[PDB]
Amino acid sequence: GEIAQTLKEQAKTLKEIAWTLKEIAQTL
Amino acid sequence: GEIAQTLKEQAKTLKEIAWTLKEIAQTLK
Amino acid sequence: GEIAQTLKEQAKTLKEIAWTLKEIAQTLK
Amino acid sequence: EIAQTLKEQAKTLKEIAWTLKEIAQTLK
Amino acid sequence: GEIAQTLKEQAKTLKEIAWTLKEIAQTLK
Repeated sequence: GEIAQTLKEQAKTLKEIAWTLKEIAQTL
Repeated sequence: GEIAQTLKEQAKTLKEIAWTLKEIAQTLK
Repeated sequence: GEIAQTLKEQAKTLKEIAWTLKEIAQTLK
Repeated sequence: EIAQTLKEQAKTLKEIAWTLKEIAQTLK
Repeated sequence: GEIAQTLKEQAKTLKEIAWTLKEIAQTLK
């Protein structure tokens, strides 16, 4: 349902954010 | 309702955060 | 109540994070 | 529980916000 | 259950995000 799906989308986006930040940290 | 809408707002803000971070990463690659 | 308020606080903090990141991105563009 | 997970999330988000402010400050 | 677990996963990811940001801040201070 809508709530479950929103939470899953949030989790997915958070993983992307975490990965991009790791890439940024790596270069510094 | 209020809970559903808060969660949707959170999801939207997270997408913006993800996009801005991609822009930042792009310039540093 | 407590759950609703926590979620609202989370949403607010996410917006702050998004704004600060936009500031960071702006200087690097 | 759920309440506790949400509280932990809120706390972590505050730390994230603070660290980002520190980062932004040095670049300002 | 599924909701509880999603929230726990989110919390874990947020901890990773917090740590990486601390590393970034450390190099810039």
